Amino acid sequence: SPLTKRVLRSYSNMREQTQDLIDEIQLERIAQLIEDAERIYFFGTGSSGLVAREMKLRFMRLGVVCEALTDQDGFAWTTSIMDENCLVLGFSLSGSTPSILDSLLDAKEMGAKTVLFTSVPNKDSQTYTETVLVATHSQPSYIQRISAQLPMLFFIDLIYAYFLEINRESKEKIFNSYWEN
Amino acid sequence: HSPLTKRVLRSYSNMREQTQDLIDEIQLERIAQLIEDAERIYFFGTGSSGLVAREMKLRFMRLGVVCEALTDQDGFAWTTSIMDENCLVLGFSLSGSTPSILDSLLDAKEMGAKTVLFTSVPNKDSQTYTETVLVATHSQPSYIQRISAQLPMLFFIDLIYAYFLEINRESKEKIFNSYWENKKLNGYRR
Amino acid sequence: SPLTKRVLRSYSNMREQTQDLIDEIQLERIAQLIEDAERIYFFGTGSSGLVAREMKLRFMRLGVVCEALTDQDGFAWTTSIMDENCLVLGFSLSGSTPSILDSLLDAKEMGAKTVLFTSVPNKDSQTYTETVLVATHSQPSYIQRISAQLPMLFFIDLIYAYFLEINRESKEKIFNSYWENKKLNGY
Amino acid sequence: SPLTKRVLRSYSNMREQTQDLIDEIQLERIAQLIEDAERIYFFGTGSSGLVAREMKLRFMRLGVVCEALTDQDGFAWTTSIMDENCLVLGFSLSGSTPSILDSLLDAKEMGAKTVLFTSVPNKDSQTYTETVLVATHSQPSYIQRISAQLPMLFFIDLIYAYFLEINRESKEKIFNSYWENKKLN
Ligand SMILES: CC(=O)N[C@H]1[C@@H](O)[C@H](O)[C@@H](COP(=O)(O)O)O[C@@H]1O
Ligand SMILES: CC(=O)N[C@H]1[C@@H](O)[C@H](O)[C@@H](COP(=O)(O)O)O[C@@H]1O
Ligand SMILES: CC(=O)N[C@H]1[C@@H](O)[C@H](O)[C@@H](COP(=O)(O)O)O[C@@H]1O
Ligand SMILES: CC(=O)N[C@H]1[C@@H](O)[C@H](O)[C@@H](COP(=O)(O)O)O[C@@H]1O
Ligand code: NA
Ligand code: NA
Ligand code: NA
Ligand code: NA
Repeated sequence: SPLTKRVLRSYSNMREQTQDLIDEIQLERIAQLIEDAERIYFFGTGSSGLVAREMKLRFMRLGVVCEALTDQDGFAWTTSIMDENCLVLGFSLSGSTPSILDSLLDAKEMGAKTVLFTSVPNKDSQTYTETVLVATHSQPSYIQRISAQLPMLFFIDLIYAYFLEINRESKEKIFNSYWEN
Repeated sequence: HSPLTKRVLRSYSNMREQTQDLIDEIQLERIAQLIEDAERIYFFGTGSSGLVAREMKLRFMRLGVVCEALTDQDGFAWTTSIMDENCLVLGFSLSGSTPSILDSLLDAKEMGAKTVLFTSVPNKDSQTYTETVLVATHSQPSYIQRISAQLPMLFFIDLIYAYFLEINRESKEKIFNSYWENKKLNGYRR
Repeated sequence: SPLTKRVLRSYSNMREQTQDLIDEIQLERIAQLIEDAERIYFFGTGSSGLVAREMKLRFMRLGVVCEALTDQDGFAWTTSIMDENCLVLGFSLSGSTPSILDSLLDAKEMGAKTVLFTSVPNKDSQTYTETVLVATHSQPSYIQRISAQLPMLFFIDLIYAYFLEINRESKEKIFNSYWENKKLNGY
Repeated sequence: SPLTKRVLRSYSNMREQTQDLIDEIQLERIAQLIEDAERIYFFGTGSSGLVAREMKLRFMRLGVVCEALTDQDGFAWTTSIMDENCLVLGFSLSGSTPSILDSLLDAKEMGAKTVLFTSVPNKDSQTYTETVLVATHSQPSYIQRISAQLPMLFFIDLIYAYFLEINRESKEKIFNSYWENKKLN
């Protein structure tokens, strides 16, 4: 079908793009930032808010003390209780959502480490501990683009893989207590 | 390149190939007319399947659809009690075994609503439902190494949405674009 | 203990003030607006978002087709699909949260009816369909106030009672269906 | 107007009952338990989940590290990461909602301290660190009852006030940081 083709092309295109963006040493660094962090936070709005919730679900099941926030007040009250043992991962596909960029800046002022995920090379000039570049959507118009989560989910999974192999014995045992009840 | 990076990327590409196989262009085209047809659309799911339900709500409301996503059983119960034949429920259960979802689809049918189930496991119990959409399985046998549980569903969501937007498009594109109108006080501008 | 007495005094004072604020005719009108509307929206942020969510829960069980939204994008996308048959209830205790005031102005431009709940009167609110005055708190310092939901819960409960007596038999049946032996998800 | 009086009587009745049920020493203890805890969890379903969400909002702004959980999957994954530095507050007005009773039991097994809030006493809550009795409602028919949050909000506000006075200076600094010139109010 012609519409079926557009969707599957958008999928393989961002697949094809994601291949070229992957910085494996950056991803293993982030996995280590998570392991070393005491408290970990995921910020995003809209569909990037859904990505942040997905991450909370998966890493909490490997034993991570974390929390997903998806609005401005939640960002403000949460950054006000961060310190140097915290890590914040911010998700913003455009790179331009002010609540996310401002909340990463607030977290940095409190000494937290910061990671921004975005499809737009940052203009902030290496302001955050890390900036993970994700695929851009192929479709030019917002209305026909595929799930905004997808560029982010790729890197979700990649970091998940690297993180699972740090201290896995302790993490597989936490994962499996769910089925064992 | 890395082995871990290697395992993740073939998980993605295998479900791209297995998805490619499972599509039924005409079933998804049908499911698209049911959303237009319904007056009230509900999306039900738990865990990661709830996140899929939340995303459908976000995308279809922006095309003008009256809809709501629910993600625990009490919301299923109270919501099904106000359904009628002009209601459509989409239920998401990758395992196909989550009782809260199967039971609330049975509940929705009782009220006369049309019903669609999304699952990686086929069955004959789902014959009760108006449609059953078959989605890709993951490939990692280890549940803990599987890639994100949303993905088999996001494919078919993207497919149905692609179809849905071409039904009565002018007015759906109007509603979508209003978020960027300069008059919209809570809009993107701000 | 004086702490204990201070908290309890806050609850008593709120209840006294609420009685002094009630306009029963207005509350009856608002009950009627809910019943007449085809779709009802509850808008709030922070503690006022929780108020909105509870109202959605209780009125859904009486058959109302309704939704609670608690952020700016939810407000914008929802107002863009409103019409003459919709009703928006906005909760802002301070009466000044811009997203809420703006969301009701956007709703009004789509033809929808609008109700603002606030503890701070204003002549700017003159533009909405109804303005419901709720109680202020009685602790001068914000950090010692009791829950910010409470002024609103009083009036939600008043509206609920008036509403339940409008075509009650049909609403009590929907509410009772949750306990029906046929109801699978139900307890 | 008989309606208006009924709703107001329900509020007054609950205030009067709440005062009779308060155990001031227990509340100070729970306030001290929250401070002493490293991580605090609030569990509730339905209206009791909104109560838990508001507790999270208010105690976080005083510097508490906490999270609210309002469904069964969330409870299990959270208990599987608890330990002795943890406190969980469980809200069940009926006292009989199984996901709440069970998961609090899981949490004690993990080493966590436990607090059930309920309006129905029971001897099989004697396994928890604390049981806070809250007020029942005063309407016979469930459909005519006031917000189900209210019995819990009374006691949450009591605990809040006790807690605010432990190390108040540092808590007021965190609370006020929301109004400092830093980004995102
Ligand atoms: C272009 C557009 O529609 N944006 C809306 C959402 O689709 C998006 O998910 C969210 C976060 O956007 P991000 O921060 O760029 O991810 O912002 C807006 O809600
Ligand atoms: C299936 C599983 O192992 N773990 C959780 C999620 O990953 C899952 O998405 C959801 C079940 O919903 P399902 O998709 O119908 O299975 O909740 C499960 O507890
Ligand atoms: C002063 C302050 O700290 N306000 C916060 C919340 O306590 C409040 O619930 C919300 C709603 O404000 P409202 O619109 O006046 O109800 O705004 C902020 O999130
Ligand atoms: C009797 C009834 O309708 N119960 C429903 C809710 O109103 C209640 O808020 C929740 C928690 O029950 P609780 O655990 O006793 O607080 O359970 C059910 O959703
Ligand atoms: Na695309
Ligand atoms: Na896979
Ligand atoms: Na007060
Ligand atoms: Na009552």
